[PDB]
Amino acid sequence: MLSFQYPDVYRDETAIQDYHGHKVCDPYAWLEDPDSEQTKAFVEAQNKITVPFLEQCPIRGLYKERMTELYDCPKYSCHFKKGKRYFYFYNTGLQNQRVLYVQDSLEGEARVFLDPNILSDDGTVALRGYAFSEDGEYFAYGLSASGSDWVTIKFMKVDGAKELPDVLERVKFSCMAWTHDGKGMFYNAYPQQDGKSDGTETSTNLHQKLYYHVLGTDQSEDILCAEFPDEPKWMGGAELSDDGRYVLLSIREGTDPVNRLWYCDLQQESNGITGILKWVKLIDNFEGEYDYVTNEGTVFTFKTNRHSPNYRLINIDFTDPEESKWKVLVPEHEKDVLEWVACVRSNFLVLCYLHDVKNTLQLHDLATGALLKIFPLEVGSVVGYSGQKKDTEIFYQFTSFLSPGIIYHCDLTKEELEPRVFREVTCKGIDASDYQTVQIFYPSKDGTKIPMFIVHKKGIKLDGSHPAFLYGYGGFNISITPNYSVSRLIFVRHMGGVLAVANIRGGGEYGETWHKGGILANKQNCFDDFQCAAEYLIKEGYTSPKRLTINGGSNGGLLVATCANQRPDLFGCVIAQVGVMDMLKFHKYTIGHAWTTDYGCSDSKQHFEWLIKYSPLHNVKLPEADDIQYPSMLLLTADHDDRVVPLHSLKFIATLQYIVGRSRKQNNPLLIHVDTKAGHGAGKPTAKVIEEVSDMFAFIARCLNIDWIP
Repeated sequence: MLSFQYPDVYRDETAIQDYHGHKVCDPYAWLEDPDSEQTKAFVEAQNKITVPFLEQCPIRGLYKERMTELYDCPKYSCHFKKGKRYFYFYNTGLQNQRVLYVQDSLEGEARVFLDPNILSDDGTVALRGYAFSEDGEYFAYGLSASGSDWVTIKFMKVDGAKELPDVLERVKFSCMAWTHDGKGMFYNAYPQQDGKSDGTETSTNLHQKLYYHVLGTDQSEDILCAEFPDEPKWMGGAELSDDGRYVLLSIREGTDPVNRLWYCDLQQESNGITGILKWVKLIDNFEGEYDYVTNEGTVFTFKTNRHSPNYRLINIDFTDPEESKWKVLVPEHEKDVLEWVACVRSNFLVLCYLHDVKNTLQLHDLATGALLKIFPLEVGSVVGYSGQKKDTEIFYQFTSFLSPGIIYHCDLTKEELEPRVFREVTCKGIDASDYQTVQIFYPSKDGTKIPMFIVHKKGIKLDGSHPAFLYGYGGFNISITPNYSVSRLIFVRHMGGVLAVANIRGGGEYGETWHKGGILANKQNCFDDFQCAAEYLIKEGYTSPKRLTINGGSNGGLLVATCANQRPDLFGCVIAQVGVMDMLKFHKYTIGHAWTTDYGCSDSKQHFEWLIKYSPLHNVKLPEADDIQYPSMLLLTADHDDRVVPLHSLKFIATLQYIVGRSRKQNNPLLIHVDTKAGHGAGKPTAKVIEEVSDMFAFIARCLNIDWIP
């Protein structure tokens, strides 16, 4: 099987660091410099062995072609209305980037408004964030190059789609909000830094500031409105109130669902926006999340987790703000998580709930919180929604494992609110008739029942003979809900596979207590939950260790790398995308300092003791048992991933190849592919997406020796 040899990779045996009396060697520390010839030569040598391995077998071509055929189907996003026009995103199917269209009415001719495809030859310039002026006549949009988190904000006049001279640089993790006078727009930017700012650098991002740009001026004239010079990690996101009277500032430090909430009454600014605003520090701590829904005068409605881990809606009156005075508008449910809330047609609230990892959508009265209407939905997820305060209608989009998607529309001016199918695209995709989705709850190591979705062909024999693809994430309060994936359905249909998604702790599926159950000292719970999911699939006869693949991206890449270290006997195949591998150093690079609320930080002796036990980079160990080797492993990363710097996967693969790959009993491949002109994932062109997943399933196919099923 293995007719290549791993590259010789220099070990710096002097690279030794003391962590609270514990010595740690880091012989591949030099891979932390993305600009060096050594690092670039390392990447080239790795790609040189991985690429022929993935492309040798005809099944890659078979998968790629089938995927291309199936993607070649027109896809619409949700409509939304802005000012007097309707907008939606559209892709004929294989366009590298989806295109923004505009029409004057719902039944009128649409035309191209913004087409990012014309901004590059290869589709690697992507739309990242946008904001219309309050009247919908002006348009700000972020552009990212090569998948980087770095953004350039450009501007258009909507009528005639006219490009304006205004350009904003050094924008990253920025909210964009226009004042209702139409004068200019708030946004975030970072101060000048040494070296590159194009996504290839590892430089930490600190001292994010809030600025206001007056339309028609140079960025150098922009007003500084808030900064936190004594708190370099703080990030302030601005948002105008629905009536245009208040700027709200949500200050975050880390990724926990908590924020400070300050406000500026813009009518109280002597001479407009001319400097640091008169911030009133309504919530001046990080004990809870306060997510603005709407206001009526000084009565502000927020979604909160303050003493309510499943979330609820409260009203805070700015003229009587003490916590004892807050009114609970919509109380917390015992089990169901309030995911999000929008205000539409003045006095309606749209609440989206998560009930056992499935969405329900409800309409409530703003004045009382009373339930008015349940929007009927099949089992799955709501993944698009539009409808703001002055709108008299909503669109929302439904998706699931076996359903390609339906966009609904509801006219909220009608006495009886019957929603209707607005759009469904009917292509001859995979026939889902012979497949089903089941939800089971399996016991973890500590007895906790964990949800898992299983997608498979009806009436399969549970004899352990099927290839299985087990997906997890497990962190940052993210819920992994049903989602249509062409790539996974090809695995099911043409590779005879079983798909599984485990809703392990760390996620938000059962609210903040689910999240806390999988972070910090309890991070091991995530790994136990996921290994227990694998054991469930095997024990129930869905699959066998040698037929089982696990996959995760980002925090999920960490998940699968750890499970490979901890239970190599349990998996045949492991695909870790853009994973955090160095748990001792992650905080030093770009935005990694923000994840310490989930992971902890190695500067603390306590935290170090948790991290060292699971840090994938520090736990690569040849299995003791003579009959156990590491599973086949593929790491996927990219050279402009400045979310999770590629040095994570670089050092980890060098480590796998030295510690395990050198052993004569290791015959399973341990490989990395580093893509170019790509980043963490968002805005990746369709062409690169197809390349990547074709690589993944080709890797699976040949390591399991699977026949394509026509």
